[PDB]
Amino acid sequence: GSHSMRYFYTSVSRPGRGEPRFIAVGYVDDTQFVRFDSDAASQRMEPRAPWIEQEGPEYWDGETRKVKAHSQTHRVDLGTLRGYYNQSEAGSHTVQRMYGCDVGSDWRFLRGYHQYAYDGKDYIALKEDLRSWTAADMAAQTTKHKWEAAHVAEQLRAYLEGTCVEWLRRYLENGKETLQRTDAPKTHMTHHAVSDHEATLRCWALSFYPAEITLTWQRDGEDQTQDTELVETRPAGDGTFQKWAAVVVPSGQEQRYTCHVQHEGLPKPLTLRWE
Amino acid sequence: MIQRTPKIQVYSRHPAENGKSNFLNCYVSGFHPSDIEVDLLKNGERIEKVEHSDLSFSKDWSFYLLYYTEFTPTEKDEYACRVNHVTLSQPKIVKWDRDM
Amino acid sequence: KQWLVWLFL
Repeated sequence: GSHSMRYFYTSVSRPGRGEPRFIAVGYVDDTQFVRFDSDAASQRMEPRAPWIEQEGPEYWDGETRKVKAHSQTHRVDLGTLRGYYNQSEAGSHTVQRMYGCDVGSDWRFLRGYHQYAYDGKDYIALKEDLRSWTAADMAAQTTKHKWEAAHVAEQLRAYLEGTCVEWLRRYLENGKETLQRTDAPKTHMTHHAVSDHEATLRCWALSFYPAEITLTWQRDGEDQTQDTELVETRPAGDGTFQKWAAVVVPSGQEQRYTCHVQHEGLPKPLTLRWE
Repeated sequence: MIQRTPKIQVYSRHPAENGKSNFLNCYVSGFHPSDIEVDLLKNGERIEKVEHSDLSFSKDWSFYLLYYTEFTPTEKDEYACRVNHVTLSQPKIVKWDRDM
Repeated sequence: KQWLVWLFL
């Protein structure tokens, strides 16, 4: 029932190569719906999901202007931070920004986020109360003082509790066939002789949405942690996700093992057995 | 300077069927910084016209990307993903296994 | 949609 909207921005400086590379993406839950790339020729925010293409020219002009502003402030920030930490001009550095909002099963506001990292390390972040900042070091403390003097957190809170959640609800309505759907996984088993006395059972979950899922093995009903192997959930490339879990078993004992599959799109968990 | 090694998975978008059109994927995740070299290899040869998703990152700020290409698997054609990164002194080659 | 901000670190 819960839902999320997130914007991710990354700026990487390119010393001796001109302007920093800037890439912005927007997600609703696990579905990307917008993208911007300073290297692309269009210089505009672009649709990545079908339900967002409905928006008219005012939407796209506004989002392009906003993402360009973010690009510009990030490019200023790269130099600002080089100064803060007294770093040379010859190396590459990375600024990342993320913000967004979470709503509950009733689509009411639940959480807000606004975070900055420098060189893969936390720099500054809006605290959970949406009223104050946490700073990772002294440079971030200068940023925090500047933002407190400008009352940034109040404007940010008004954005997160209004525009962010309101347009998330709009997207969830318009993209209902995509965002509000739960594709239960398509599961199957493969079997492979590893040696003349051992076998591998692999349990596949495919084409599920959203990405959260649980695969567990058990032997005669007892959870089987050891002799197993699971891969991280991975995108299929078409908006769905994949995962598998495998266990090595004595040949002739495959019937004792069961693969259990938990997913939101399943009314009850699935149980798969080889024989 | 935080540096994180990429995790790599090579896999097909659909379960492999010889003679059928499909998509070969190399998913790289958990790396920092964002600079990364990812190539898909057919029989050890670099494939051209390889596309990639838009750079994004996780809660711990580490990046992830999906590289993909249209292909048609056969019985005896070998596919792989080659990843180079500032954390990988030796480039990593991960071979494609249709059941993985 | 995004936040219309010119926020500098």
